[PDB]
Amino acid sequence: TGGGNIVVATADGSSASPVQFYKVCVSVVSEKCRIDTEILPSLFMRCTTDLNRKDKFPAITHLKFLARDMSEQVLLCASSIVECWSLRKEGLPVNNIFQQQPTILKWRILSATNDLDRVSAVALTNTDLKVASDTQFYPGLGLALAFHDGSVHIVHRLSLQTMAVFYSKAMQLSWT
Amino acid sequence: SPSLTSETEWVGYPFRLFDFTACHQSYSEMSCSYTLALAHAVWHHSSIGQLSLIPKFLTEVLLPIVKTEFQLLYVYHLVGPFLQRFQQERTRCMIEIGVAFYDMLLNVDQCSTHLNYMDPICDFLYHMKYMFTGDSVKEQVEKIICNLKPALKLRLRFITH
Amino acid sequence: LLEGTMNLTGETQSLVEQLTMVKRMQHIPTPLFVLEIWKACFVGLIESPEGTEELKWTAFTFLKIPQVLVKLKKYSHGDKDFTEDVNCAFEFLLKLTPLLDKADQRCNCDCTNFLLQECGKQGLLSEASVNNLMAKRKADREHAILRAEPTVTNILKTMDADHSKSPEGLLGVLGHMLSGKSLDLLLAAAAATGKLKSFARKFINLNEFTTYGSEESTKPASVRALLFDISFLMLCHVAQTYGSEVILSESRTGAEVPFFETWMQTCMPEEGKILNPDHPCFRPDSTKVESLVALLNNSKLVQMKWHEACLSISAAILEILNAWENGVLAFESIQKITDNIKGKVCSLAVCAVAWLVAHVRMLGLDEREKSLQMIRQLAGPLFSENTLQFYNERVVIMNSILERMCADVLQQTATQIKFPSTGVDTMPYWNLLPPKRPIKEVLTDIFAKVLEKGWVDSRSIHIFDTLLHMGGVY
Repeated sequence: TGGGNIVVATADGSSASPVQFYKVCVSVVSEKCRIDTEILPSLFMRCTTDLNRKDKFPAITHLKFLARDMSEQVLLCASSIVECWSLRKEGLPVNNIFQQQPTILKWRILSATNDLDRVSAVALTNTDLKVASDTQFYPGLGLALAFHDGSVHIVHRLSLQTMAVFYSKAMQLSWT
Repeated sequence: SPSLTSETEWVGYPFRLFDFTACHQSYSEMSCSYTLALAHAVWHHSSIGQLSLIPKFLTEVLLPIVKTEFQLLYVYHLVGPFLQRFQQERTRCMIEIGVAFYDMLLNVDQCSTHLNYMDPICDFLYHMKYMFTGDSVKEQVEKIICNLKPALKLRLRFITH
Repeated sequence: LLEGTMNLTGETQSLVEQLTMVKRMQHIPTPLFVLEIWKACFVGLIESPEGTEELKWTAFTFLKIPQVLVKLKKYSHGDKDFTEDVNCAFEFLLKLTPLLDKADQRCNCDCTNFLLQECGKQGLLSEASVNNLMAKRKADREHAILRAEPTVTNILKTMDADHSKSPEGLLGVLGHMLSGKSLDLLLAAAAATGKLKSFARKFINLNEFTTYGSEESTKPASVRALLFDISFLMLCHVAQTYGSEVILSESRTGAEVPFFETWMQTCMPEEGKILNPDHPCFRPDSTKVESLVALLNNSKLVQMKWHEACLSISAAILEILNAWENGVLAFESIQKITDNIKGKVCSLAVCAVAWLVAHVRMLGLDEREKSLQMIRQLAGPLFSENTLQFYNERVVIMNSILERMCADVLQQTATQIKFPSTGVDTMPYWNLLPPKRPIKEVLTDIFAKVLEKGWVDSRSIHIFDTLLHMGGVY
């Protein structure tokens, strides 16, 4: 993650919505450990709010080395709906209580849609963010995903449109 | 000696009843099992000279009170798993316990429609012979084994050797 | 014993499948079979239960009776149709005295209660000549203050199922006030599955129907409002007792829409905490703050109207935002809570628990909802205001037990509550999993013992259920 610590959270999938984030520290004293259990703000994939259906039940939920800018929850029934969340911190609008540490964390949705895919490969040895890499077409933060039916439609996040597929179990990304 | 004439009970199965560790549940802990357990305990704890009273005891009391077989298996569980103590110290009495065994056998043989559990008492007697009495009582025990039932006699025939 | 421990209620028609399974999927000689089944019935209610389960236990034991009745009806045919096989079976079983002594020592009256249930079964099953069997039983126990609960429960079960047989309204609240005085033994008897589903349906329909309209008689309207509140509290307690069964009996069929919001997101073996901000937050701008301010500064009680319960989420939002999130009010939030802690208001506790769960789903660094829950569990509503309930005593007990059953994560990860239950024994079934120990103990703690034991160790059954639905079948 950002700081020199470890965090982790997921329980069952889209069925429920628990994520037991554990901010842990192990370096305490020689020949001993004191792993903490700090409860970071929990969240989930809002995709289940659809009155149509709720059967998503992800089975991968992969992460990356940048613990702020992804959430690999995805509809994984027999289903397909990729999702992506963030950690955009913001204060709450404390008002309407009268005439006129506020810092809190509430996750934000980034991108999600209905698709047709089962197995993911990898999120991103990627580049850094906060750079307008428009003219850049190398796999900077490139994201891939496998299609069940033959060819693979690997396309980076926030666009999801299409890339070169060159028309004629589990996989992973070999490299950049 | 509850009834002993019409029917003791259909649950009178000696093995399951006389078994311990059934007390682990709130059932299958009939009084007789507790009595057997306490007797085993006091006899395993007073095994120095207190066994001298069991031969006269079994002779006067326990002989003419047994017609069925579960009483026999009961008294067997009582005095049976102690023959090692007699073989160690009280060799003077082990012959008496043996002839008592054989007396119980002849008694249950004489008054019975048919025996259903030959094998248990058979290999019990076999163990007793091969482990405790060896080959001493043969000539004496013959005078008891001769006048038993034909089926029981042919079944226990191999005691002669 | 497993079936009698998991699904005692919610019995639409499980007994049929149970009978067909125990008959076909086994090799059980009829005498030994009935001996074993009656042993299984009798061994219960001794080791595991010490509270509410005991009543449920004896209810299941006496519900095993119609099971063997349907058996005798349809198991055998023209070949010793339960004439004397069960007779000699019970005769042989009577030799199992220590079970009877254990039952007697447990109930302190189980001999008379046993005689009573025996002659009652005889009143329903065959009673040709088993009076001699009853006499032999009485002879089998020769050497060896106010009211025994099993007798009175099985007696009044009929009169409770047939309470008034008047599906109407405009009656007195005494009908439910009498039940509010007694324990949940009423629901335990109702668990006989003969009226349980039907009673739940009728009760839900009466609740959805008795919306008390809009009148001007303050006394009668307040009395009916308090009656409705107590009825909803009793319904929520019966739900928390079983869970899925109440929702199934209430949401099986019918073209309608009762108050499913407080029945599907209140409390269950499922978090649904992070979902609480999303789905149950239907707060239209129409009177969004009007009802909020009304419930905040009511102390507004012109006509009986309780619908903001499904909309108190916005009120809770404003409360948590103004109490310490902004510091606009130091102790006025406590005053508003005490106002909301007034009598005939129990749905507020549901919203409080839901938002405490939602804040547990947060960073948990503020723990303002923890203090809110602590205040809610405090002695605040000690009949200070003019609580026109007259039944808050039992209502407070229902509220306390409902608060206790949920928010367990808060009850553990934070400071202990001030014991608002004042009961006898809380729910014994819990996690019971040693935290700082690996999973390599299920065989060394359960499988090893039960092998030498003679039963399924009903206590560890729940533990095995948690382990199973926690790990993987493989």
